[PDB]
Amino acid sequence: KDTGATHDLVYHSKINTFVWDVEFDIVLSDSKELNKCYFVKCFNPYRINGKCDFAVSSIDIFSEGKRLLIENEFNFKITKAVHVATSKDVTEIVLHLSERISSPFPIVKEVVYLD
Amino acid sequence: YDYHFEVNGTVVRHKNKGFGYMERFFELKESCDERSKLSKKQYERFNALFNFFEKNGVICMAKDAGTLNTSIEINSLAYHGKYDVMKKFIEEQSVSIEDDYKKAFFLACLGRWEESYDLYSNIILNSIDESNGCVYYLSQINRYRIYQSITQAVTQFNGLGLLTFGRHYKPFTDEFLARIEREMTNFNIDDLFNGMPFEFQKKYKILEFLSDNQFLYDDTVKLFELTNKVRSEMSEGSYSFGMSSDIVVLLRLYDNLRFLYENCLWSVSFHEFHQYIRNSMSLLIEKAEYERTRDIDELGFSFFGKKSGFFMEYYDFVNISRHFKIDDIKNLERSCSIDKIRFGEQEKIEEYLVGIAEEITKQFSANGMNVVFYTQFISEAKAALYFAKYVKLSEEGLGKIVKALLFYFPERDLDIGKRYVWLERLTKCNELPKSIISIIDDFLVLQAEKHIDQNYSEVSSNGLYSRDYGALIKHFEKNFISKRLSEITLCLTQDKQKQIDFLFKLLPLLSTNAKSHLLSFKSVENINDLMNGIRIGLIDEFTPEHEELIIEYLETRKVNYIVEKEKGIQTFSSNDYMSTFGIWYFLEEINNSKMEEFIGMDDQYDFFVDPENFDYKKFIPSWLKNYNDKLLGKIAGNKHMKHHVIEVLKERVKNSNDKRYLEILMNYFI
Amino acid sequence: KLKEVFLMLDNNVVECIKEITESSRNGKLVFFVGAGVSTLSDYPQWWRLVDKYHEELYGSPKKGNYSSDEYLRIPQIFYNVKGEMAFDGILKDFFQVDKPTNPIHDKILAMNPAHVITTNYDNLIDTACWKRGKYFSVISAEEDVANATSSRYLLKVHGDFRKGFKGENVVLKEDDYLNYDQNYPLISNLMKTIIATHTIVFIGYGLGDYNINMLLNWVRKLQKDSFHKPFFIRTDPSPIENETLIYYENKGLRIIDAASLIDSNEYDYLERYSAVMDLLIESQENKFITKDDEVIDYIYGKISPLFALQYIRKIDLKHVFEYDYHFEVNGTVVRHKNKGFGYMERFFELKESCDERSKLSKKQYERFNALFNFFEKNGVICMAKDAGTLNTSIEINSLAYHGKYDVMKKFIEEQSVSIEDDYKKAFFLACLGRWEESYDLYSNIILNSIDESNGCVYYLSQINRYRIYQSITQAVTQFNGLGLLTFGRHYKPFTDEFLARIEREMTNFNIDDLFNGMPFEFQKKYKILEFLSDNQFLYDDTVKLFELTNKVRSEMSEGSYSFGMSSDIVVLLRLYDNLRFLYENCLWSVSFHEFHQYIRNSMSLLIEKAEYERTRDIDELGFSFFGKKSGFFMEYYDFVNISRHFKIDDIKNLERS
Repeated sequence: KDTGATHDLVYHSKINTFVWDVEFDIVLSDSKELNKCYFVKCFNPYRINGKCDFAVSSIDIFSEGKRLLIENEFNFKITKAVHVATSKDVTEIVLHLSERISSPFPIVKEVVYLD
Repeated sequence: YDYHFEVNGTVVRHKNKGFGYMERFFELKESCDERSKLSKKQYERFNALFNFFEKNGVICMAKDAGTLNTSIEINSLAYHGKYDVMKKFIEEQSVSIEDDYKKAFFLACLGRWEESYDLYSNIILNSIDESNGCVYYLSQINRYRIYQSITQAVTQFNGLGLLTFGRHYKPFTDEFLARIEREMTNFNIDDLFNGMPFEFQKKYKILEFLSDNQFLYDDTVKLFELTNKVRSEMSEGSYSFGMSSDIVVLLRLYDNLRFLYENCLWSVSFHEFHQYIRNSMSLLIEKAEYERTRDIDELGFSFFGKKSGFFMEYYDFVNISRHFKIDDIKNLERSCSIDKIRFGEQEKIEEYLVGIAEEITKQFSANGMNVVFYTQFISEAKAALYFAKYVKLSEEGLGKIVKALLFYFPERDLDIGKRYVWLERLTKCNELPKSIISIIDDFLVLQAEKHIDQNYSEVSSNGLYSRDYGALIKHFEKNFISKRLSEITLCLTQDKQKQIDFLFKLLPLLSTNAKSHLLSFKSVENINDLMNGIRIGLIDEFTPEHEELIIEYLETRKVNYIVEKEKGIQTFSSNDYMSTFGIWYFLEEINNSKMEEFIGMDDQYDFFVDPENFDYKKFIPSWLKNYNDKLLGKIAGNKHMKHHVIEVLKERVKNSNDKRYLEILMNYFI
Repeated sequence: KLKEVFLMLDNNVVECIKEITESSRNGKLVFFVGAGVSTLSDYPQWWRLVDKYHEELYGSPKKGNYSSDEYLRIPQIFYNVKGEMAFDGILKDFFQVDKPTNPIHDKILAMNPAHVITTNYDNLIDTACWKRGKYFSVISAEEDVANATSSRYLLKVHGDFRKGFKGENVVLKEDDYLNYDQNYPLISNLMKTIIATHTIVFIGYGLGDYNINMLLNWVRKLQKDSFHKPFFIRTDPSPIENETLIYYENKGLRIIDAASLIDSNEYDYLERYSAVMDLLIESQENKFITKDDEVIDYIYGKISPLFALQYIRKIDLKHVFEYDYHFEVNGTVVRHKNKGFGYMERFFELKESCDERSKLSKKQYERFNALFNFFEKNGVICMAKDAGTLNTSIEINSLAYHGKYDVMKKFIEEQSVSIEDDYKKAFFLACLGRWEESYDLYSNIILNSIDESNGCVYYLSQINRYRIYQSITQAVTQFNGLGLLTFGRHYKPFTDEFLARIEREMTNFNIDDLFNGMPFEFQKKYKILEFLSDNQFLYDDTVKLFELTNKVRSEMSEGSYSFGMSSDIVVLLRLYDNLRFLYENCLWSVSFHEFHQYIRNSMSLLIEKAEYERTRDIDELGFSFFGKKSGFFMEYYDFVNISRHFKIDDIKNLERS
């Protein structure tokens, strides 16, 4: 549990998320493979939208260092996570935190507060 | 120390054991006959002193005081940002060394630092002979300061500039950077004053502080008075004579600012002055807020309910624009009710903003570009346009500002999303007219044209793209059709897939034939296609056939769920499709009743479809942290679920002491 | 090459460069410039004129070779037999020409001389100073000594041509040389005194010159080993012989020969002028730390004077070493703006290993022990990279901080044995209800500190007595005006005779000039005490607190909870460094209102952040086992800090929030 890589973890309560500098390798729908991905969450409670949009926050997925666009149903199965320190305690920590928190995308790289 | 001179403009005695020469001077000023008594030469000297004191604003004795007024006025082309007038002045031919001094300052302010250094050196060469000790001294100081700024700029550019700029920039050559380093070797500012003639050291001691490493430490330490709490309960106004700390601090700031800008001293550009301005302004605004709150508590809410303890004006606007960053402005806004603080002198502020707009246009429309000037012109421009949300603008000025913001503000410092945020802030105080709608339409057309090339792709830092400009246009004009975008669609072909998507995001702005032709290029065959279309493609109504796909998927998942009960195993999940369908039904978008049969699989689905029979012990409070304004309003309206949500919110706010739950409780549910 | 020059410098050359650079730093340096420097730039040498005169005097041109006396005799004969206007005609014809400066002048100026003394009559150094921007008072005639505009001189002993090209303004024949002491009394006096009270470096003269030897004859009759031997920079094609070297060194000189330093051709004079002028001197303005003992010696030379004080604020150390490093409130040192040998890294390396310490020479292990004790007491641990588990502790030993009034009464009753005891006693009286007994004791200490010392207790006594005088005067204003109502009686704590005397004595005192009047050694040994006379001592701490406040409050508005160390530990560490320093050094600044406002705003931020993190153990912890533990709780030191620096309104403000 104790490590030097948990001194960068921050918890954001407005949206119930963890912000951490990590990179993920993701196997999607058991058929697609992607490496070195991460997410960015934006909090925006007053957006001009319709009845299809009923969320306050929007998520962007990045693969490699390039924006990713997926139209297939985004099934998500973590397989490996890495920190700047590169320690492997993060790989076990991520599953535990994800199990604890119920919100989708528990751990992201940045949070943008638009209001 | 024979007298005290107070920012008010009144003078008082202090440890003077002798004749009252100041009182006598004021008496002579009062009565004309006493002045007639004096001799002729002394009459001329009296006239000179009268002009001097009136210009500096020294009025009279304190006991002889009254309802003294006060107004700030700075005579500087540099303070007001008259870049073109400054350049015209530089281009003329000098007549004095004072003109050269002012001109070298103007050169420093426009980013041309080698010209400034050379002109200061030439002034130093001439002034020692011309016996202008004051100009000689000040030129030495200013040249050392310019050398320091050049030196730090070179390090900054060679360390990180090549990355952010995308290319290594070389504002200064190697010959200049070698020559100055050779000239300024072992030079020490600390012995400059002591090495001057002693007549200078006697007449101009008040300038010694210009050669220190740091000044403004007593000014900063005097800011601790704005943070007192006892004063509201019981305050004497001990500062000066019946003056609160606010006025003293503000007038001290104005004196500092006027002295540094009007004397053409290059210390106005350093980090210490900027920090001092920031700290002063922030503390003043916070104190005004505190006073308003305490007054509302003690007396009725009607007493100072929206009273503004802080009144802003032109000089405050320019000060905040020039010396604050965006993070600092965001702190002053979440700290206090800036929307409750009113702005005055809006015509001069409009002039200043249009000046900013035209300088941006000149800077970036033209191929030529100054580097150091751009970096010292990009922060203030951004701050001014960000803080332009609280002022009222005319239509033509608004159009100039909007055109400059949308077309000429570099993408390196304002991307698509920050452009949208900046633009949308300006519609809060000025309802969108037709002209700006046309400008936004032109911007959308240009960005659509950018997409013919395959490699192009918009990049934003907060997930806002052209879709949002499109929605904003339609927010104020329900019926709007873009004819240029419509004819763009009507010329569209299948292989232009990127344009297919781009214009799909902008469907409502197209015409009837345009949208018919466009929707002819896509169709939905499965639930995944349905959700992709609803997210992107704007499927507005759930066709009868579309709802049948939903039920087929739900029955398939029912069978898989029975087999899962058999399994007792569930690896992981990523996104819930069921909860979205439940919400859509609860919002009255899906009108079928079959899915009610498919109940009892996921808690949120049941909660949204059959609230009355829902077992509320399974409610998860954090669900409420994902819903938006409309959904929370709907949840509050419904009766089967209002009081249970009240109870859970009340249990959370009691225990955790969380502010998001508190705001959800107090904004909608009560 | 230059590396080779620095490497071949013998011990003597290195010591000479050390002394020259140190004296330049102290502001006491002077250059004696000859004619070689002015011939580097083309300028008609005197011998040329000696030729023309000869050609005019005897019809024939120059023959054979000229002796030393002929130089001063042929012009004399020409003046005697022909007249005065021919002498002046030749002078004007040869000398009325403009010539450029050369790099040697720029280097000489870059050395930052205090004065300049020269035997040239050309204005090359004038133009050099006028381009470099330096200001000097030019003295070239008797009338210029009395009416001098500045306090630094450019002294032309033999004259110049700033009043015409007549032969009376200069010294160029035998009559002028004989009657020098009678026509130039004041200039000679000024040059002699400047030589007596400054460090002097000769450039461009060459031994055996009339002037160098004339002055060596003065130093033999006009001195009792009560002077500092001048330096000499010799630039000749061939190395100096040993015999001449010893003969001249014994005769009051310190030679530095450029020919030995580097090799060059016969006629490459500029090369050897530059190889020793500044290519060696300015470049060697840095230290010379290269051994395991010089590190200790240098750090000792810097830290020894601070043994007079009880404690030092860590931030202040940044000034002791001149921005070579950063010293942090948590006890770690971080390199900054140091390009030479890393001596702090070496000091800590020696601290870790015992064998490296055993390598130290005798009489140098005890200095290391002293420095180690100092750095251990003050809380300096190691460099940042090797940081361990840094800890936080509080310990203030002041009897006054803990409010132990009876013990201070007893201490004041007892007899004293040293002036340190009286310093502490004067602090106490003031902390008890006596401004009249403490004022008298401070003045008495100021009297008795005349004996040899650091000058530290004297300076601090002056500051403290001025502050106590301020405190007395303000009470009287609220004693005969407000005190008449507060108690209902005219309380006369001090007599009119006392208040009159203290005012007469403190009428001329200006705390702004107290440090500038101190001996220059004290000003270069205790420059951290300079900030104890103004509002500059609390400037860095208030700028830091104003920033950490805006940061902590933005996080509490966003709803974020970090799982690392607190962001306000720096607020707590700086506050307790300021308290220990002011109470252990017995300073009356502990009573000021701006210090009370600083402690109140620092303590309010810590308690507000402690309340925010106490309720978060339900939001994050309640949603997931994961959470934090670190916090803030009241202890003896925090209770006494709030009780002495907060008003009841200030405490009520925090009790509602």
